[PDB]
Amino acid sequence: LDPGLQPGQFSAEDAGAQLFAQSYQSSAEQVLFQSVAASWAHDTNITAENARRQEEAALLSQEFAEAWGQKAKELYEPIWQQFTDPQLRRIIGAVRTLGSANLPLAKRQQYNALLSQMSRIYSTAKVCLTATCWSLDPDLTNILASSRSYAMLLFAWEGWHNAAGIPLKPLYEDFTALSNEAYKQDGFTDTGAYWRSWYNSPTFEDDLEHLYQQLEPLYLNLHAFVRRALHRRYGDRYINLRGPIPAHLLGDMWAQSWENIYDMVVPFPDKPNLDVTSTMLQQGWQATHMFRVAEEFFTSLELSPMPPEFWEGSMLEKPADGREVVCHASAWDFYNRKDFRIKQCTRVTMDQLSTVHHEMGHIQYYLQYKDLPVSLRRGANPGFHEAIGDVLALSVSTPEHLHKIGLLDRVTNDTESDINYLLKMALEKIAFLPFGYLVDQWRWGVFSGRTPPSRYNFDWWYLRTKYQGICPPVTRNETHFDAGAKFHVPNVTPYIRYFVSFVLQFQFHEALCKEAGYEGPLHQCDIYRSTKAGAKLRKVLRAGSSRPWQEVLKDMVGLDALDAQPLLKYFQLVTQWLQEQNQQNGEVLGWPEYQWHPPLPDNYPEG
Ligand SMILES: *[C@@H]1O[C@H](CO[C@@H]2O[C@@H](C)[C@@H](O)[C@@H](O)[C@@H]2O)[C@@H](O[C@@H]2O[C@H](CO)[C@@H](O[C@@H]3O[C@H](CO)[C@@H](O)[C@H](O)[C@@H]3O)[C@H](O)[C@H]2NC(C)=O)[C@H](O)[C@H]1NC(C)=O
Ligand SMILES: *[C@@H]1O[C@H](CO)[C@@H](O[C@@H]2O[C@H](CO)[C@@H](O)[C@H](O)[C@H]2NC(C)=O)[C@H](O)[C@H]1NC(C)=O
Ligand SMILES: *[C@@H]1O[C@H](CO[C@@H]2O[C@@H](C)[C@@H](O)[C@@H](O)[C@@H]2O)[C@@H](O)[C@H](O)[C@H]1NC(C)=O
Ligand SMILES: [Cl-]
Ligand SMILES: [Zn+2]
Repeated sequence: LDPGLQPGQFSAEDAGAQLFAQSYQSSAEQVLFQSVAASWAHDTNITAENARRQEEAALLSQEFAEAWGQKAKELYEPIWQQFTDPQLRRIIGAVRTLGSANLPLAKRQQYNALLSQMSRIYSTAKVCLTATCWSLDPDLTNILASSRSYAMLLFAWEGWHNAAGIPLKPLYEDFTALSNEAYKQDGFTDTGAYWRSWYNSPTFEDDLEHLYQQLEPLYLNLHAFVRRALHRRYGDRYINLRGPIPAHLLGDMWAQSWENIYDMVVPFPDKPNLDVTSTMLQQGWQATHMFRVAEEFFTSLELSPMPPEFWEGSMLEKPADGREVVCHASAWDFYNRKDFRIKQCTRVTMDQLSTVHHEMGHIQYYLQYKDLPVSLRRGANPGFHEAIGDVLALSVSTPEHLHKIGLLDRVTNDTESDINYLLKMALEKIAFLPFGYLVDQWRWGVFSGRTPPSRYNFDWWYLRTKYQGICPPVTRNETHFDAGAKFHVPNVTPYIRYFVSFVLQFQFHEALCKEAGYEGPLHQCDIYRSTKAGAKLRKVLRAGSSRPWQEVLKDMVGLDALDAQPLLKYFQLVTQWLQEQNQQNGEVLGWPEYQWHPPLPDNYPEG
């Protein structure tokens, strides 16, 4: 480690800690910067040489983290939590958790290579037929969204899960062991315990479970209604009205968001078409327009535009020069207070317009907290960070807002139109809840050792069936590693943040709508051009992780905890309607034929 980046001496106390943090701050931006830059260079241009560079950057960050980490424990370990500066306790607390820097050098290098190899396998996996092969984004994504051929959907789903998952398994095993080894030396029972610790809530798992109990009935009713809609198309051979839904028929590779099957489930087809995808295509929207339209929503609230550096640096379309890139949409803080970028393989659809807003929310958080100490440039918790963009997208998706921006010609305010909208939103927001909840239940079990490698897939499918009421459309065994075919697993990104976000965003939406002086039904609120709403959101964004999330939440919404009531209020009309409709249709809620799997198509896969 360069002498300029090494820690000096400091008194064994608060006053020494404060100069220690400022000295860290000075060195850390360079170290954070070089790490992020090397990761950017790799993820926008996946090559062996860019991986080597990213690994060397990662070693340097570990060197840095070890030096500054061990210094913190030399001086403070027996006394550190009693500092009177709460921001400084947070800075120190982060600094003294070494993580992968606890590993001896040989194991660090092993750990870094595993992350690099897992990333490459996920983002370069292909399904081949012929010499021609399909990538996840856009080819397989488009098949899952637009094919209504059972066999074609099956080919794409099976191909992807087999291509990505199978080779990932042995690496994921080794990564899990090393990660646990690392975090155990910080005093955590396992890596999952460290990940949950970010919410600073001793009742976190019980609180999540209590939220899910309130939300599950909404999901079961949506599920049953959608299952009926699918049965009407695919027939009795491939849909069991008392069984789990085949996991490939819901519009999405992970069955995590169901908005692509909206045309099959829309209650009142004769009302205005609320999926504006076909209008975006007819009007010739491109990625550029989508990012500018999203930006202009943020500036309408008197939040910040995207700086020149964002526009010059960002990757907003998949490269047409054939390069391998990480297509999974992401938002980048380079930790130099100037460079902020999005990397998205943007496609021209309504849900991608929502995703643009999501990623731009991350960026806005970065812009607003850029002058805080680098350890406090985080969301109040990770769920806050995931919620910001989704909150704006809630306003954007309203038929009134879509009309304002030229995407929906007809205006209507009737009960049928409200049901259509709320159903469309339920396919996006309610359908996700079980998946948002289950992914880290799986991963927490892997980290704790409750789920060894011998049960990776068995336990994944247990949770997929238990929560989502889906089944794999072909047989799986423990050679398959279906968890690994979801980005966040091989890319080691925690998932419970998204469950938290999906509840939180309705709390935020309710609070901002009220601050805006809106007095109508919550699901028709649009905060566009509300400078008052913008000011309230800005307070949250400027806090970063400087204060406990419970206090930030309380200032924003009047409550110091996650609460499902705003979400339930938003959806109330369609919750009631789906319940009535399922009862009238004689549906079974749930999937009591839990063992059921669909048969193979007659000629699969030669067709
Ligand atoms: C779509 O239509 C709804 C329903 O409007 C109501 O019912 C219709 C059939 C007609 O009879 C309307 O005349 C009637 O308002 C609109 O929702 C309603 O919005 C109004 C105006 O913001 C709300 O009234 C306010 O209520 C608060 C107290 O909650 C008062 O302090 C205010 O002074 C004001 O009177 C009304 O509560 C609300 N009703 C419901 C059931 O939510 C909605 O605004 C409209 N949407 C659009 C986009 O036009
Ligand atoms: C993709 O990454 C490779 C490196 O792995 C880049 O190729 C290098 O380009 C730089 C100029 O920026 C030269 O100094 C090197 O001689 C090149 N190395 C090799 C091995 O060819 C390439 O420029 C990157 N592509 C893009 C579009 O940025
Ligand atoms: C796991 O499954 C692998 C391939 O899938 C199988 O092939 C299709 C045609 C059906 O037979 C389906 O039921 C199977 O899933 C096998 O190559 C492999 O032997 C199995 N793995 C182990 C460890 O036994
Ligand atoms: Cl998280
Ligand atoms: Zn995100």
